[PDB]
Amino acid sequence: MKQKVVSIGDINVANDLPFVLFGGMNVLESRDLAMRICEHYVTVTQKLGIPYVFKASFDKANRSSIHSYRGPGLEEGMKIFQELKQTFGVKIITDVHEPSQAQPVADVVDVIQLPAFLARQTDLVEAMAKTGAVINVKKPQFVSPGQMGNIVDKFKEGGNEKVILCDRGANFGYDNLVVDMLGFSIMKKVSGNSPVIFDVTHALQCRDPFGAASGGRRAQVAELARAGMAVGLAGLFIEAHPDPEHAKCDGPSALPLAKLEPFLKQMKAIDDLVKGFEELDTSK
Ligand SMILES: O=P(O)(O)CN(CC(O)O)C[C@@H](O)[C@@H](O)[C@H](O)[C@H](O)COP(=O)(O)O
Repeated sequence: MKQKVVSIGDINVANDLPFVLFGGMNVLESRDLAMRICEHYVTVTQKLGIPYVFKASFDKANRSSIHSYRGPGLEEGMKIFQELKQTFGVKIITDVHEPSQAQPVADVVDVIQLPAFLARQTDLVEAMAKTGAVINVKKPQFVSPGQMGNIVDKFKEGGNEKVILCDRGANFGYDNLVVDMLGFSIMKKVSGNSPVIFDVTHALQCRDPFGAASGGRRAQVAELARAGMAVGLAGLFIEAHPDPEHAKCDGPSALPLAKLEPFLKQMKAIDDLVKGFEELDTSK
């Protein structure tokens, strides 16, 4: 069949419609810190005719505590969207954490998210259901692709239907992740041909590192982000920062802000012909 299409503005994501770019950075460090990041992405998109949605997060939840750089916080967090927002009128995306706030957030932003850890959590699947917006599903590293119909079905069961599926790799042995480029279709099928998007950033982090033959970071984001692209996805997901990030030079992994352009050009040419190629198959 053809692929379902959740429409994010003049941007329409679809497994046959060009790899939409879902850029951003990690923890929302500073109202203007971001600009460097918005502005610099914004450009490259249009220069290369890649669509753009901006990824941004406002809270802690994950890692260091009691406050340990807990993120801008809701109240003053949402404010900062509205600036990058109109400054270039942009489609943004924020992960929520606990139900209540599944309405505030769902205002200044375009593509709300449901963090891996509360994936199969129901009451947030609902608290967003009581919204009807564009949701992004963070596919847990412990779930078989085949289990994505049990996050989607129920979303629709929540009234909300406008769903998206994001893959962050899956775990492989203690502390390490991997991706099976063969898990993208399986997710397509089990999930009403919903768009399938690759979080190239979180994904390979524990991947680059498999201690011994690694033990000091190092990066290969495009190298892996081209695999996604040559299988045929809806689009990518990446986070950047000048010198890597404050929340990615220690958190997970990231991408050099101004190295970003020829990355996409790799991802545009590669995608280019793949989204071209007239549908084939080898089950006969
Ligand atoms: O399983 P998840 O992706 O929800 C959590 N992990 C998976 C991993 O590779 O350890 C991903 C990120 O959320 C985590 O790396 C980040 O470092 C954390 O959220 C924030 O870090 P920081 O800004 O320095 O306070």
